[PDB]
Amino acid sequence: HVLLTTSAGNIELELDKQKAPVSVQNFVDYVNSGFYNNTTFHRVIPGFMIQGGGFTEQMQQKKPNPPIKNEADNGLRNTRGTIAMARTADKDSATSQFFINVADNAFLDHGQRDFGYAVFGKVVKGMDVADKISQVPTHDVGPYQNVPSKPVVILSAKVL
Amino acid sequence: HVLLTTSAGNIELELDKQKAPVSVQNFVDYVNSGFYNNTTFHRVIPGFMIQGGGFTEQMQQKKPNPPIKNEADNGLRNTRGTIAMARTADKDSATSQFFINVADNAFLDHGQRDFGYAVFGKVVKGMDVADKISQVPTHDVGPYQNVPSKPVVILSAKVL
Amino acid sequence: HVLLTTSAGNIELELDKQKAPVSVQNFVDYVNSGFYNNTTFHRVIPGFMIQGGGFTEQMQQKKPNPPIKNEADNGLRNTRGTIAMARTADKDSATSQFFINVADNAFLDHGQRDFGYAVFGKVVKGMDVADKISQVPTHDVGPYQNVPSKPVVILSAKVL
Amino acid sequence: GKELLEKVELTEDNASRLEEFSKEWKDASDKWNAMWAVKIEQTKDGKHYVAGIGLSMEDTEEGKLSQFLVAANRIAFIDPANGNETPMFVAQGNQIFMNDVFLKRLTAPTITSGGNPPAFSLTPDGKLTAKNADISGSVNANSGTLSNVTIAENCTINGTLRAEKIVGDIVKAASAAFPRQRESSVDWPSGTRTVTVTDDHPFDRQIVVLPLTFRGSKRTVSGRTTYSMCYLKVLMNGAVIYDGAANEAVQVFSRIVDMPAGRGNVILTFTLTSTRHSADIPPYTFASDVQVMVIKKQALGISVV
Amino acid sequence: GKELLEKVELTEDNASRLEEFSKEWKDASDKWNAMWAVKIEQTKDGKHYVAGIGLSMEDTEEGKLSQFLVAANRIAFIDPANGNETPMFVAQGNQIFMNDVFLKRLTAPTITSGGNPPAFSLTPDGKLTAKNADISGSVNANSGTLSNVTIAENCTINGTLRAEKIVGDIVKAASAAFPRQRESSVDWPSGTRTVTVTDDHPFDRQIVVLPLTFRGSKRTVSGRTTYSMCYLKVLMNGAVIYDGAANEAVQVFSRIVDMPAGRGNVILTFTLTSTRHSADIPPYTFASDVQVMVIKKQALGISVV
Amino acid sequence: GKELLEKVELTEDNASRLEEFSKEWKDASDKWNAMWAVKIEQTKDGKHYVAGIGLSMEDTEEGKLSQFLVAANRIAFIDPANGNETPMFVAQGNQIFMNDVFLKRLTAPTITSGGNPPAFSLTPDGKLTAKNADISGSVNANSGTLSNVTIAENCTINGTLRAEKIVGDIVKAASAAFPRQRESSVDWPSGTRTVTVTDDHPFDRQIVVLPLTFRGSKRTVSGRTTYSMCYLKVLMNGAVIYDGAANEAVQVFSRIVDMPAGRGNVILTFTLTSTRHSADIPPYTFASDVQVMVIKKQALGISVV
Repeated sequence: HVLLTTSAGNIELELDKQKAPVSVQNFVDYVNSGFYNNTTFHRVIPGFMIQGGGFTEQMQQKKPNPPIKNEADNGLRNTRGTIAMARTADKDSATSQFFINVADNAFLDHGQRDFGYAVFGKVVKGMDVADKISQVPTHDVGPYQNVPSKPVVILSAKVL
Repeated sequence: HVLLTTSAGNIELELDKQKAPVSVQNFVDYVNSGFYNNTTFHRVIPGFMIQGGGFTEQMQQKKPNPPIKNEADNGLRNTRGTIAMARTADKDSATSQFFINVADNAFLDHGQRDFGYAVFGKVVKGMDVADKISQVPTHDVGPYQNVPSKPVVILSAKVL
Repeated sequence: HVLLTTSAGNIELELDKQKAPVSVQNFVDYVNSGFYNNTTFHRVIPGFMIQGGGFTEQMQQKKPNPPIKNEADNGLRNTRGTIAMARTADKDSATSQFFINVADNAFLDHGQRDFGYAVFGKVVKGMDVADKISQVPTHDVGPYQNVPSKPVVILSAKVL
Repeated sequence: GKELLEKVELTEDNASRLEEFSKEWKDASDKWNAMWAVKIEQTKDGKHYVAGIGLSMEDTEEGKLSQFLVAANRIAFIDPANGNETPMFVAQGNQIFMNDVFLKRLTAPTITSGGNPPAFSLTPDGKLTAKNADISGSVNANSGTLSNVTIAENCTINGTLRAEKIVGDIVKAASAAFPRQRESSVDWPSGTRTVTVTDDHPFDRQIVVLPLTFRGSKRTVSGRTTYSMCYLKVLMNGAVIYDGAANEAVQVFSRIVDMPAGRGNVILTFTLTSTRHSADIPPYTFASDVQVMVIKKQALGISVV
Repeated sequence: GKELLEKVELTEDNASRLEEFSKEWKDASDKWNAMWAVKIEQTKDGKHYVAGIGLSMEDTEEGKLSQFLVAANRIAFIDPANGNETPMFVAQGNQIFMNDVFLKRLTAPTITSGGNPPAFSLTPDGKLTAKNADISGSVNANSGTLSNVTIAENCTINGTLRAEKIVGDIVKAASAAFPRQRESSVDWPSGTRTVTVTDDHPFDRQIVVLPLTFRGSKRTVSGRTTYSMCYLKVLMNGAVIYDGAANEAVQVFSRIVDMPAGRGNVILTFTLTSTRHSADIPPYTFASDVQVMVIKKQALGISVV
Repeated sequence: GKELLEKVELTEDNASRLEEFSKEWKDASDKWNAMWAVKIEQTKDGKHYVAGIGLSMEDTEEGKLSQFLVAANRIAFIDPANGNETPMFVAQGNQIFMNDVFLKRLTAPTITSGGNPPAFSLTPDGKLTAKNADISGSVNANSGTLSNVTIAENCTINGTLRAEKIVGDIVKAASAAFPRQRESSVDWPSGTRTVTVTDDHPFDRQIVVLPLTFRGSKRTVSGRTTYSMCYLKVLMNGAVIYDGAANEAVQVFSRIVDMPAGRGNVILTFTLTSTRHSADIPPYTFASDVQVMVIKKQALGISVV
C-alpha cells in the first residue's frame, strides 16, 4: 500500500502487483527512495485525469531511472480511480510520470502494436481528494497547458 | 406492410413506396423470398442507428442480388424511426443491408454528388422493440465493432 | 453607446473604446454614416454567436471601406455578450462584419501569430433580443449556411 | 609506284568518315544543348538531392534554377513489386486534393473549419471546439447549459428543487364562518356555506373537513324548558352525506370526502338552520367555521380499522 | 623524300584515331539511345515542368509519355542546410501512409470515419457529427436527450416538476368512525379503531390526530340524576398516552405523535366504552370520527411556548 | 604532280578536324561522366518508375542508388493549362508542413492530439474521444454526468425526486397544551401559549389553527348556581382576532391566518384565563391543546362562498 500525502489530503493506492510486476516494482522503487516528495500534479484536466510524478514545485523536471517496458496487455482497463503510467510517444518510454483516471477512459486501453497505457494501481481511499484536485483552475497556455494555477504538491509518499 | 418478427419483439414498417420504388421493390423481394429470415442486427450504436440484413447468427455474410441505384434524392430525411439502405463506399452499391435511425441523422441526408443514404421505410409500430435493441451491450473490437454480445435475431420476416 | 434597433427589439452596446481605439472608430463610422440600416444577421448558430453587418435584406453584400488592423491583443476575451470584429482568412482583413458571442468562445481569444478575433463591444441591454435571435430556424444549405429563414433585419442604428 | 594506290585513298575515306562523324555530332550536340533536365546538387556531406530544373549542359549557381515543378495530374506512386499505381492527386471540379488513400494518420494537428469565425477547431494540444455538433454517447459535462433536452426516467437527479416549481398543490386549505342572523342585540349562525373544489388535477385528492362543532341551548323558565335547536346539513353534489340535530349537547361533523381525478367539480354545501326558544326568544345556537383541506390522497402505508 | 615518309604516316595515324573515336561513339551513342529520363515540357509562358518519363533521345508529343511514377519507398525530402532526410511515406503492414511529421495543419477539410453509414463526420463548413463519442467539459445543448446521466448537486434545475413523481408522501390522511352498538331504536359509539402507520419513509414524520370530541349525557327523573359515561383510551404501541372520562361536558383528544424513521410501525388504538344511564336505559354518548394526518415533520421556523 | 598538291594536304586539314573533334569530345565526355541524374528503373511489366539518383553514365544494380531526395522548398505542382504554381510545403519556424490547399478530404483516418496520454482521439472506425471539448447543439447522451450545468425551463425532467431535496416546507405542524394551575387535587388550564412562525420562505403561507374547544362549568348548590368562566383571547402580532367567554356550553376557536412572504414573523398568542366557582371552589374549565399547521397557501381552484 502507498499513501501520497498531498496539500489536498491523503490518497491510499492499492498496487496491482500480480498483473504489472515490473511497473509496480519501478513505482515502489520511486516512492521508496523519496522521488515523488515535493512533486506537483502538473497536468489536471477535469473529466479526464490528473497527471503527476515528473515536475517539482517550480515546474522543473527531475532525473528519472532508465525507462520500463509497457505492460498494458495485463487486461486492466483505464477505469475511474485507476493509475496508469504516463509515457512519451515511444511505447516502452514510461519512466516516472503516472496519472489517475478521474472518469472511464476506454481509448487509453489496449495491449497490441497500439500499446495504450499500463494500469498498475487503484485509488482505494481519498477519491474525494482526487475529485477536489480534478476541479482546480488550470491556465498556463504556452509551454505546458492545464497546469494548476496554485500547484498541487505531494508533500510526501509513505509506502506500507 | 412488413412484419419483422425478431427475438426482441415485432417491428412494423410502412414502406414509402411512391418515393423510392426500386429500393422498396428490392427490399420487398428480399423480404418475400425469406432472405432476412435468421439474420442479425450486426451493428448497433445507441444514439445512432441499428444495422441489419447482411449477416447470419455465426457472423457470416449472405449472397445478395446485383445492387440498386441510390434514390436518396426522394426528399425523405433520416429522421428517427426511418429505414435507410446501408451501402459500401460506392454510391450505387446498396444491395441488402438496411438500418433504422434511432435518432435524427441530418448528416446522412442528401440528393447530390454526395448521395447520402436513401430512406425508404418507417417504423409505424414496435419502436419500443428498437429502443430495447439499441441499448444491448456491444463488444467485438477487431473485424466488426458494435456487434451485440448476444446477437438479436430476425426470426421471421412476414409481408402483407 | 449605440442602438441596433432590429425587428426582434433593441440591443444596447457599450463600446470598449480605450482598448480597441481604431476598431471602435471604424465601427462608430459605419454606424454613424447609415451603413448597418436594413442589414441582416446573416449567420446565426445557436450556442455559438450571431453574425451581422455585411449583407442586405436580399443576401446582397455591401461595399465596405478599406479594412482595419487586428487589435485582438487588447486582452478582452470572447465572453458571452461581447461583439468581436468578423474578418476573412487574412488576419488584418476585418472591415464591417461583426458578431455577438451568445456563449463563452475561448478558442476565438488570441493576441499572437494566430491573431484570433478582436472584441471591441459588449451588450449591456437587450441580451433577451440576442437570445430570441439566436434560436430562430436557419436553413440555407449551399452558398451560405445558418442563414435565418425569416431574415433578422437591423431597421436602424442610432448613436449616443 | 605501288604506294600511290592504297594509302593515298585513305585521305579520302578518312575525310568521308570525318564528314559522317561531323553530321552525327551536329545532330547529337544540338539536341544535348537544347535538353532540359532535373538538376542534381549536393550538400556539404555528399547527399545529391534534386534542386530544380535546368539546361542539362550548363552549371548555374544553385540559383536561377527554374524550380522543380511537376504537373500534378502526372505524378503517381508505385510499389515496384506488384506494379500497383496510385495517383498523388484527385481532381474535384478544378480543385486538386491529395489522394487520401494516404492521409491515414494525423498526430497533434491543428484543424479549423470553413467560416471565419470558425465553428470547428482542434488545437494540437487536444482542446476541441465544436459549436455546431451533433453528439451521441457518454457526456461528462463540467459546465454549460441544457436548453430543450428530454431528461429520461433513469437519469439520477441528485440535487434540490424549490417548493414552488411543483405543478400540483399537494395540500390546500379554505375556511368560512356561517352567516350570522341577528335581532335586538343577539346573533346566531344561520345560512349556507358552499365549498367548491375545481377538478383541475391529474391525481386523486381527499377533501378533509376538519371537525365542525355545532350545538343549540336549553332554557328553563318557571319550570318550562325551551330547546333552541341547531341543524347542520351537508350536501355533496346535492346528495345528503350528513344531517344533525343539536339541542344543548354538541354534535361534531368531520369527514374525508374522496375527489377522484376527471369526475368533475365537488361541491359541498353546509347549511345551518337555528330554531328560536319560543315565539319571542331569539335562538341561542353555536356553530364553528367551515375549515376544509384538499390533500394529494395517498392510500399506501396508513391503515385504519 | 621526307614528304612521302612523314605526312604519308599521317593518313594511317588519322585512320587509327578515327577507329578509336568510332569505338567511343558506338560505346556512348548506344548508352544515350537506351537511356530513359524524366522529360521536361513547357507551358506557353516559359515554365518548364516535369511532364513524365520518356526516352532521352526522343520527342513524343507531350502525349504517350509514360507518366511520372516514383517508387514511394525511395522518395524523401531534405533540408539542403543541415542534411536532415525525411521520408514521404511510412510503411504500415502493406499499407503506405504519408509521413505525418508534415500534415500538421488542416483548413476546412471533409473528414468521415470508416463504417458506411459513418459514425463520425466533419463537414467543411464546420458541422460536426460524432454519434459514437465520449466528451468531457463545457457542453451547451440546444436539443437532444439524456438517458443514464447523473445530474450533480451543483447543477441548477430551473424548471417545474409534477406533484406526482415525488417518492415521499409529504402529507397523508385517514379516518374512520367508532363502531356503534344499538338496542331498541337508539345507538351509541363503543369499540376500537386501530390506526397503523407503516415505517416506509426515509424522513421523520408527525402523526397529527385532529381534535376528537367525546361526551356522555345526564338525565334527571324524579330528582334522580343518571350519568351516562364516555371513556376514550388511546394507546401508542400499547403504551397509554390518553385516558378521558366525559359525563355531560365534552372532552377533546388531539395530539401530534412523532414518527421517527427506522423505529418501526406506529400503532394508535382508540378505544371507546359507553356506560348505560341505569340497568335498563341505554347509554347516550357521542364521539366524533378518528381523523389522522401524517406530515413530513419539519421542526424549523415554527416555535411554540 | 596534281595529286601531290590536291590529295596530300587533305591529311593536314583532316588532322586539324580530328584534333577539333578530340577537343569537343574531351569537353563533352568529362561533362557526361561527371553528371548526376534521376535514374529510371523498370518493373517486370515495362512500367519505368523513378528509383533514385545516380551517375548518368553508370548502371548500379537498383541497389546503392543514393535515394530520390528532393529539396522540400524547391518542389511545387503546376496546372500546365493556366500555369498556376502551388508549393508542396509551407515553412512555419523551422517546421515544414504540407501546403494544406490539398488535404481537403480525409476518409477513416486515425487522429490523435499532442499530450501523451492524448486528450483528443478519432479512431478509424469512427469512435471519437474529446475529453477537453467545448460542444454546442443536439447532445444525445446514453451515460455520463453533468457537474455545473444550468438545466433550462423548457427541458422536460421526466423522472422522480425525493420528498427531501425540496427547499420549502409545503406543510408544517406544531402543538402545545395550556399550562395547568392546580390546587388541592384538581387542575384547570390557565396560562399563555405563543406560536411564532419565522418569515423564512419565498411564498405566501396560511397558518391553519385546527379547532380549539374550550368550556367552563355550572354547579347548583342549595338553589345557587355558580358559573366557572373560561376566556380565550388570541392575539396576532398584538392585535385581538378572537375573544371568547364559555360558561358551560363549549366555544370553538379556529382560523386560517394568512402569512405573506417578506412581511416578518407572525406571532399568535393564545391566552386562556379561568375564573373560580366562588371564593373557595376552584374553577372547573376545559381547553383543548393548541394545534397549528402552516401550509403553502394555494388560492386557486378551492372556492368558498
